[PDB]
Amino acid sequence: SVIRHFLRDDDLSPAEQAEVLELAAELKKDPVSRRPLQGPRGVAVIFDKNSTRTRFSFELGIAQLGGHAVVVDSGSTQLGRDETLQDTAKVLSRYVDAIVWRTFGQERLDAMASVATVPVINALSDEFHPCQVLADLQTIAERKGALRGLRLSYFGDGANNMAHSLLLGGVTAGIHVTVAAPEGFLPDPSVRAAAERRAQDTGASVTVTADAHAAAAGADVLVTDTWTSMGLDRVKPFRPFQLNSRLLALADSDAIVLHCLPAHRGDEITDAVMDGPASAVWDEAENRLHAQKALLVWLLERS
Amino acid sequence: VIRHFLRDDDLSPAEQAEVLELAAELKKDPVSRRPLQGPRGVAVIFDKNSTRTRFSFELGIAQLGGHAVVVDSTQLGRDETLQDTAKVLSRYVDAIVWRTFGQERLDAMASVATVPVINALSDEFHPCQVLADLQTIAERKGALRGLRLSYFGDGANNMAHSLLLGGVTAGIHVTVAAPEGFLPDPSVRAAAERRAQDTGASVTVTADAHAAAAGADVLVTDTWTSLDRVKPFRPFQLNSRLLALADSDAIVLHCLPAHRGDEITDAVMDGPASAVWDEAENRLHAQKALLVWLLERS
Amino acid sequence: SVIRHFLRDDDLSPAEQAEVLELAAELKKDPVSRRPLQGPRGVAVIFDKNSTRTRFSFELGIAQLGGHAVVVDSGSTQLGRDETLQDTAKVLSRYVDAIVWRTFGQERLDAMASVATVPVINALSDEFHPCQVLADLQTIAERKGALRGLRLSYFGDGANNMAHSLLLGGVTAGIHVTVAAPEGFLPDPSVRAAAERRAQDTGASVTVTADAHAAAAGADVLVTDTWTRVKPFRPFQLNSRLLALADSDAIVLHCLPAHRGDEITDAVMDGPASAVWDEAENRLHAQKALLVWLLERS
Repeated sequence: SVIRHFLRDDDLSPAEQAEVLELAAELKKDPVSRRPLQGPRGVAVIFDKNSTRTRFSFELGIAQLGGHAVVVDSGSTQLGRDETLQDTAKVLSRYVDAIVWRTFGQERLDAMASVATVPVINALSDEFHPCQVLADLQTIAERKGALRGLRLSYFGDGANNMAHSLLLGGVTAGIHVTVAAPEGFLPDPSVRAAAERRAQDTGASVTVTADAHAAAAGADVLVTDTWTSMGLDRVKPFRPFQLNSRLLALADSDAIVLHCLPAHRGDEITDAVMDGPASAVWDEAENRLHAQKALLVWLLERS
Repeated sequence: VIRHFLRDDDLSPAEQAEVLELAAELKKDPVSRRPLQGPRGVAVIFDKNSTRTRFSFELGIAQLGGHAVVVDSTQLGRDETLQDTAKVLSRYVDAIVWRTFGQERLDAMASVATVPVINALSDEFHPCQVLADLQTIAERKGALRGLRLSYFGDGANNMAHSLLLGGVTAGIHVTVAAPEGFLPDPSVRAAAERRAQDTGASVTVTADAHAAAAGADVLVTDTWTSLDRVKPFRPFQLNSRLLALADSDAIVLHCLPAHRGDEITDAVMDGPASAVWDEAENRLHAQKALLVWLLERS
Repeated sequence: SVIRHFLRDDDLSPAEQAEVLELAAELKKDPVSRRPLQGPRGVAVIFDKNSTRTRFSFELGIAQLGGHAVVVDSGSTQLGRDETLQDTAKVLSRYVDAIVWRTFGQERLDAMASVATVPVINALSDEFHPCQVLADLQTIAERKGALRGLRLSYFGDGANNMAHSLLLGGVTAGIHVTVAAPEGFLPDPSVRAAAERRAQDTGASVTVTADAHAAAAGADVLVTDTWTRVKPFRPFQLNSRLLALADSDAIVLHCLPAHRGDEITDAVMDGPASAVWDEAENRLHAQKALLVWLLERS
């Protein structure tokens, strides 16, 4: 068997993504029914930059698969510093059955996956956040049923990891994806091109616009994210793209709202939207647990 | 209907007795209760690290079948509202154990979270330590009601407050001996006096260490702080002279860490009256009992 | 029972070391067949300086014995600062069944072992790396069989923890150990004397030389380690020319991380003589065997 990895959303085909999302629903119903890591077998969970919420979901999910997560956070040097990435992959492959890694550049994830003899999962990177989008898709399916043909609009910084993963993971699910963002913060054209190509296979589509009202019109799902990872109002370009009540009122009447969290209330999203009946952000956060477990189960049995 | 444990008197006298009975049962049979089998998660969050709090809660949770997710010292409230954090945590874990500074943050967390919240240690109270202390006293002396306990040193800190509230809840006559600038918060002292009326207990605050030692069944101290700035406390040192004024079978407690030569001497801490190591062990058993009890009422 | 510790390689007798290494092979074959820590019981894994590869091997090994590792990284209050190491050891002994510690000076390990009522294990220290050498010996045995009478040569910094442990652990196994190192980086004289005395009981021997080529001739095993002060060590590089002077079926060991191009070349590291990846894996099995063995004697 070829060792399978999950570094970006389109690493799964449409049929494979459906398998993972079905497993995510099964594991939400029966969270300790799959024990591929019984022993326990180990899974490495490595953070080049800390993300506490990413750690809750993986550390508990791995335990519920019977395994033991070995968590390495930023306070432990950095992978690649005092020995080669390739040497690190070879040793980790002797201790664990999968490697979950939060890092920056995609080329590091690619290099890890090409040498490691166990599955590598992108927990969060500069370019993609594919585990979050699996959780988003599970949440949408819970609220609306079939994903094919839904219209999803993302608002704010369209150049970030969530914009890229909503494009790739969304069109893989057959969802018509719109990114609404100011012209200096648009999807990477290579990512957009890959999303357009995948969308041809699923009947989906890709739209990029700087007109937030047009992007909201008739949408089934509205998504946003913090505008920056960290005087001058540097986020001024994004404020017209705030997910507020006026924007939500332009979408379909049964539309839902997603936000990967943490939220900066009053910036990219308002209290009224976050706390209103369209919000699915709390189920979405919970589904990180289930969708990541499903991904691990699926990768381990193909690898 | 979700119960929390933020300060000692959050348990009634009857409820405290239930938790302490469970603590003795779990010490005998440490893996006999598995309410967190799965594993289910419990959050263990430190705004400031504590090694003994980490060992006792992390292993206790594991022995209940659970998995502790331990978060060390971005601080809660900085990247998102405490209320948003409380909602996300409630989807991931069955209880939240939190070491933080101000009591108002614990109150805020408990008012929003839909799972039990436990104060692992705060500026104002250390109620899990006092559960361990009460378990230790009971196994050395039997019935708690009517015992005389004196605490010495900094009478304004979390241990003084919790020994007052938790002690009188158990029916113990509690004395705090401290210099006048370091006495119990009057609101806490009043709450302990009111609770003592239900249990036959009493509250005494004094600056006379020798009077407080006389007739005591249990002597307790704690580090004085967390130029001799601690000079005010040195007359309140728990030493052999002070111990010799107490009952001949008195025992000595100290929440740890100890600064030997300051609040307690080597001779007392390593001598036959010391119960400090059993007391430390009982952090594990008493906190396990508390979690079992809160989980079944929530 | 006498509580057994493992702070340096000669804390095991020759017969005891053979028992641990036999157990390591058994546990490599059947990794979850021994569950002395079921419950879970706890094991402390404490780092004064982080070592992620020590963390992986111990944390998963403890889990595979059925236990729960409580892992403490650097950046909490360094042990010894807010209470004595002895007090820390006495409290840890009430929470866990063994203490695994990566620290600096040997006197710190001695301090905890002096009062602990559970086994204390040196995970890695300034003076010794005895768990790595157990893994090394397991690796050598599974490729070459009987250890007595083999020839092992270590190259480079002969004053560091690996040189010391290869001396002590090697002669305990009956191996003729050579340290090839430059002046100013030679073994500590008390360690050298202890290894010479232990070699008398096993038929082993100790050689210390600046002649790297002579040290390679006839060797079954060539070992090196990071040099960190680079100029003195260049003649001791483990390169293809040096390896060719050894036995035709010699194997190469290196406690990771390797600095390729410095103490070892890519050709050696990635060639057919390299046993470094099996060596790293065997930290898991050898440490699990050590824990099983210490627990059942303590």
